[PDB]
Amino acid sequence: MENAHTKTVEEVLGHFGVNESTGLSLEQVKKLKERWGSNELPAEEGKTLLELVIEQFEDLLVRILLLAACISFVLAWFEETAFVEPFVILLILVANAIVGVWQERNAENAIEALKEYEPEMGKVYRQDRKSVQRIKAKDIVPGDIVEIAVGDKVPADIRLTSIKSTTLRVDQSILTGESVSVIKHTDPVPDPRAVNQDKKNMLFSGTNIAAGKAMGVVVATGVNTEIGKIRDEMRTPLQQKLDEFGEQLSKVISLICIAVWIINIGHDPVHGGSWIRGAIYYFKIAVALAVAAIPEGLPAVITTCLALGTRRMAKKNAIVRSLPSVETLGCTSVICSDKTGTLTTNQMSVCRMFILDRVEGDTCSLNEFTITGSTYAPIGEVHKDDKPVNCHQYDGLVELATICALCNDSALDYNEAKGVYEKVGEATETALTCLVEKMNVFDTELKGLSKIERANACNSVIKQLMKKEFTLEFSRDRKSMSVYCTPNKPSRTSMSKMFVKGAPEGVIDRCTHIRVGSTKVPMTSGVKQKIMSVIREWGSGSDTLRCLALATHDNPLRREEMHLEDSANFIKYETNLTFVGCVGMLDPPRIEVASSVKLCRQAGIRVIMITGDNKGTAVAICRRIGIFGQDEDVTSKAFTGREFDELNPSAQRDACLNARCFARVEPSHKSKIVEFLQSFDEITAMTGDGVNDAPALKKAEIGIAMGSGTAVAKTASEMVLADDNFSTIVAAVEEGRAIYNNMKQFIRYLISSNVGEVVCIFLTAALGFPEALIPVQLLWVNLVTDGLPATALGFNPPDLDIMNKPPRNPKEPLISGWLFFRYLAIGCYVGAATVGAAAWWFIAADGGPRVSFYQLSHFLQCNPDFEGVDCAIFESPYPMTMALSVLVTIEMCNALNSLSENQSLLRMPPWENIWLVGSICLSMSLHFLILYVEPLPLIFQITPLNVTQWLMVLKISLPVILMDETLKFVARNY
Ligand SMILES: Nc1ncnc2c1ncn2[C@@H]1O[C@H](COP(=O)(O)OP(=O)(O)CP(=O)(O)O)[C@@H](O)[C@H]1O
Ligand SMILES: [Ca+2]
Ligand SMILES: [Ca+2]
Ligand SMILES: [Mg+2]
Repeated sequence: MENAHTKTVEEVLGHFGVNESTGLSLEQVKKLKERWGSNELPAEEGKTLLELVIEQFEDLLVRILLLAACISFVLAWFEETAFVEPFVILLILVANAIVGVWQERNAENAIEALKEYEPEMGKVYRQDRKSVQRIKAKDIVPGDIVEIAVGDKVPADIRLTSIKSTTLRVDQSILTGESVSVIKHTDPVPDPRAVNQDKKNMLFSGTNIAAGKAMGVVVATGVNTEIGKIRDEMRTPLQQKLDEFGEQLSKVISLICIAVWIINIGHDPVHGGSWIRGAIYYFKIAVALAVAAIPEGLPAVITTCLALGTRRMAKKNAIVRSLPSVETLGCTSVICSDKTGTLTTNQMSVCRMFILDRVEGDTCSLNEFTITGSTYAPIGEVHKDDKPVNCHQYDGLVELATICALCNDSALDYNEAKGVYEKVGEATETALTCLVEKMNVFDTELKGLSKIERANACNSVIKQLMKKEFTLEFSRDRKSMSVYCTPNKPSRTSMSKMFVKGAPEGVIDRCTHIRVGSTKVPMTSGVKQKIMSVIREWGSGSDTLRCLALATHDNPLRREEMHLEDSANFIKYETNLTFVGCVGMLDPPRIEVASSVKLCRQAGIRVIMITGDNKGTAVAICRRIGIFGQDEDVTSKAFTGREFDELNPSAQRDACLNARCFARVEPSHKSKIVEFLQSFDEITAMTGDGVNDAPALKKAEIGIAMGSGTAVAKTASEMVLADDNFSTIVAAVEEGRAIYNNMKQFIRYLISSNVGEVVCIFLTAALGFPEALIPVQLLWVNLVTDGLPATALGFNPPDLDIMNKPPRNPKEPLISGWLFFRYLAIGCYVGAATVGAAAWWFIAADGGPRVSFYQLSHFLQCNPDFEGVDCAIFESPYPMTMALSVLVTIEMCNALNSLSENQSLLRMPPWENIWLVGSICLSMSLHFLILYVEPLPLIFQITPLNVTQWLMVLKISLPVILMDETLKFVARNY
């Protein structure tokens, strides 16, 4: 069937043979799942193996190294060994690129294993249950009645059949781009070619509900769904700080490497007088040194790390849906957080309640009761004085129960697979449903009721006696909700009424009378305080009760007189109200929450609670959690909304740096509160479960949503805790601080090692020593030192003291002033200590000719004063092996100083990072290989080192870690 939106409601239901009330039969489903199918999309596009490889080679620093292997391939085509130059530049570009793809792949496998763990549900009306029940989204088929309410994600494609709120509002941005939400209706839109945005009696799979509650008929599932047809269609702040460093570093290399080509312009004797052949060889060196000095693996490591971070986060059950959100989480200096569903288990049960007992003047006693039942199950009982009572004996309790049943958008739903009761709709409203089951104010025989019909059994006895004509949906500005009811019994002594529940402070202002069991009397000021005081110690008490009031309108307007189009008129219609009673709820803090406030205070992160609840309740939970001490003075650290607006901006910006608790706060104020916290240069993260945290979740630099929370809240946030495990946030912060720490050690290794590679070329030129390396050797120390050894730094373990330092400010220079000195001082030695390897053979070593120092400086001059020395000895391949080995081993040793920033090699030993070992062995193996295997030393121009040379190679290398160890000591001891 096509063009559902042009046909009327009666037409679309008769097409499937369903009625709106009872829904779809068990036979009807299996037939339609045959003709249509499971309501899902198949497999995924994912990534082909080649796309991952190609985006790796798209990068400035990797292109230039490809060219230097084309140059080295063009020149090697005229050599009449030079063919190894391009092959060995290709080698380091392929090692560093292989690790990046493996991490990307087996992390991609991790996010999809987590996202598709918990099965999406959908509320339907089928004939096996007289009540609403939630099934898997996939077993929904074109035909069955679907119910949706605020925060819900639309599970299929639905023709609206009746809105239960006065208006219904939808966020269709995923499918239409519409940033703002939209309204809907049930009448038919006749334009049959109408685009999706003008299909206004329709919902679409994938979109969310911004406000209201409705139900409709499913018209298309699976791939025939409006969003499923389009299935085939289709820079972090550190990376930008790193790319600025990537270009500006190559600038000084180009200079240093053009310099290295001008200094040796005089040398040409060994080339055959051809300055055309003389200057070709050094363009090969300026390229070889440029290749060697360039951090080729810098790009491949950044994305390897963010890939590894998403892997570790999915293992902790956190869906990361925005790649820069883990890095940003490191610099977080304040963590705003919702209360009810986020800091709190969101598992409610009414456990206290009261109606009025008698009112005489300013005096008044009240009947308090206690209800048992921690969970949502409708099993439990009602005590007065710790003994059970029949609630039908107290008239005011009968009314209290009427208001909870009829002013309720929610119901209980028995999950026969799990054997529990779950909430259809919102927690608060469910706790009232579960309460009218425990009260049973009409003495109705629940003897033989299935566990399914036990959930909403007594709710229906009330609903049978009252036709609910309309309902003035709950709005977070008037903090209440109303319902228009008319008794099914004829009208003579019974009339219509409104039934009101909401925040007690605001409801009781609009209460001008009080119901005393079966009678009504005017509201006095002595009774208002009996109530507000009971509310106070309910919320400051041990269970930190969350509580609301309940009132009845005894003379409401008529259905016609009421103007229901502007929501600002709802509060006007709930005004001459009669107080009935209050209920007190239950809501434990999540178990791991308290220990997280302690770990964040310790890491320099302020946590602030933003909530809409009572201030008493709010502060009382900050005392349980530990935001406040059990005896702290919260007089300037905790404000309601109105108390923060009635403030001078001098002492209102004073509050935004000290206060740790903002209560009675609307979705705008949370957004404004984050705004203030940002204007003080603080990276804020916001944690929310519900529809009122959505404006605040976008505003924060990181928004974190709860897994069991609404879809409208997950849609607004960069990370999702599938767990509900609040400790993951702190772990996510530790991971983000761990990634930034690891870029610096990578920098500290490549910068310190490779300045030495340059310092030693600008040294042998200064002393007129014979040149120390040939292109094919610099391209070997390049491959062997700057490749897998450097990339392995991305797996360093966290600093032993990583979560006790405060957050670092992103408005810094990447590299400190001291750090720059530390790079040079080590690499200054590295260049020096490898030139002395060539000098050691030439003078002090027993195996080399003890040539005079004068003679080595002017070795070109050889022969009156340089007499006694053979001439060809100066180009022996002995000093070139002796330096190239010291380089690779010095660089290997200096690769171990990059395990931690200042933790010495004893507190953090080299076996905490196993992979950095495997690379140093592989490169030392590769070096040992071209140094000892049969035909290889000829290509690289090296002599196999004997046994005692290495004891002088080591004797020169190990001092490079003794140097940095003393640099590390001065770092932490200041
Ligand atoms: N269906 C409902 N009907 C009447 N009142 C409701 C209601 N749901 C919530 N309220 C009341 O409105 C007040 C403010 O609503 P809001 O949702 O913003 O805060 P909250 O405490 O309910 C959740 P949070 O801690 O995430 O802010 C609540 O304190 C509650 O007393
Ligand atoms: Ca390099
Ligand atoms: Ca190097
Ligand atoms: Mg909430």
